[PDB]
Amino acid sequence: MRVLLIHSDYIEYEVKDKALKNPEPISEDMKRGRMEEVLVAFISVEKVDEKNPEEVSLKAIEEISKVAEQVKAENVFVYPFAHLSSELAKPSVAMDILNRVYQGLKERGFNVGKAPFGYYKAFKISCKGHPLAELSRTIVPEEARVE
Amino acid sequence: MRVLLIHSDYIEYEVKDKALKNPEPISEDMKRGRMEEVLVAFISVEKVDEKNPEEVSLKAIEEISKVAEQVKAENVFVYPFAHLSSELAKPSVAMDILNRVYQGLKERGFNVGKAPFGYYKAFKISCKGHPLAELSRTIVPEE
Ligand SMILES: Nc1ncnc2c1ncn2[C@@H]1O[C@H](CO)[C@@H](NC(=O)[C@@H](N)CO)[C@H]1O
Ligand SMILES: Nc1ncnc2c1ncn2[C@@H]1O[C@H](CO)[C@@H](NC(=O)[C@@H](N)CO)[C@H]1O
Repeated sequence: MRVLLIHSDYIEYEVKDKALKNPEPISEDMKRGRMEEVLVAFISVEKVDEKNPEEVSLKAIEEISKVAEQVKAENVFVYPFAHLSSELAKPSVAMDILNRVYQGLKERGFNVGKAPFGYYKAFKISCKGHPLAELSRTIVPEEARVE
Repeated sequence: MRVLLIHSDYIEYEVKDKALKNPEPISEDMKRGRMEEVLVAFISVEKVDEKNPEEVSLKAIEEISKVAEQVKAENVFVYPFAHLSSELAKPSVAMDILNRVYQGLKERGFNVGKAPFGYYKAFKISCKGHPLAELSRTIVPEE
């Protein structure tokens, strides 16, 4: 999994065309969204992640939480972004992992937002530009799955 | 080299603290800048690129210019973005390579901008959201 962390003043998105023949169904309310004073987590689910989906999600929740604490962000935005990697995991698995992370983050008590999976989206972001406002993490499975 | 191309309505940046002890010297005018209707090329130069700087540069110039043609973008902005890779090249080489890519695009007749190298920078961007508005490319030399 590849993760690009951007501490921003805001993040806005607007769903455009479907990128997958059949993407995650959503309502009018989800077409667009906006968060402020937020740590934006652009995430690319890689093939390897298919090995131990649960392991990776936990790892990412941990890594993402740590940066949030460091930069002191109470808001985190999970953003499906399939361009941080060129070895992508299949959609079904990707959407699942992305959901766990999101869920795991709310479990940590952060205010969390997200963009819908499987669409091309327009977006506007404003990175603060501090030493810690731009970070990356590569998280891969290191254990066998048990299911 | 890891390249992330974002066709945008605009791009804005403002140089903040230094990220290197010896960053690209700049003036006040360069401290900040803005381009509109532009293909932004976020680039992280990798250690492997060090093997053949010229080669990587050429391929990047052809890939970028190609996507520039596809989205009909006349403006291109070269934006140093280390965090696209975890195996970054030596600064001196990254700098030279970025300049090669800058000049190479400039040569093709595009209006090219280039953000300063070696600093932490705040920025604002607006991605159009079209099918080809977000693309990535990995470009390494032929070993
Ligand atoms: N491995 C993966 N990691 C993260 N996201 C993935 C994915 N595979 C599919 N997607 C989702 O499908 C859209 C088109 O690939 C993806 N959309 C995007 O990456 C938008 N930024 C395009 O504008 C995303 O919603
Ligand atoms: N291999 C490399 N590829 C691209 N850029 C590189 C580099 N090595 C050094 N830099 C420059 O130094 C700043 C801190 O690493 C980098 N700054 C940045 O990546 C900003 N986006 C931080 O806000 C960049 O200017």
